[PDB]
Amino acid sequence: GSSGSSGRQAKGKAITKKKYIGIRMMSLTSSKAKELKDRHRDFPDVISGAYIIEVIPDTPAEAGGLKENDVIISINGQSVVSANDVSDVIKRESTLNMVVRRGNEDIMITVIPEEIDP
Repeated sequence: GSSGSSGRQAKGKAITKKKYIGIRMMSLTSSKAKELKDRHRDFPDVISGAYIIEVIPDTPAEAGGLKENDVIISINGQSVVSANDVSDVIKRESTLNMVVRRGNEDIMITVIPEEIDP
């Protein structure tokens, strides 16, 4: 079930390259999270981070551990509070030491994002 229309990111111009791991996420809100839990018992005891809506297959993120309905609380030893922040570490650092909460504990997700042209 789609959420709506969102055709952001247009043909721009950059100098450096960007990494990719085939993953879709949406800006998590205090109101969205509070409802995500009550609506999804599977949801952890968190409400601040990057919410994964779908992880494209054949990607370094799908095999790493990042699964659908996930919430990143920290990456590379740095706590995140925005899906835009977790995406930065992808191009910032070569490795991706994410930490998502599964079941009732914290699990590390090592992903190797490849540097692709702009």
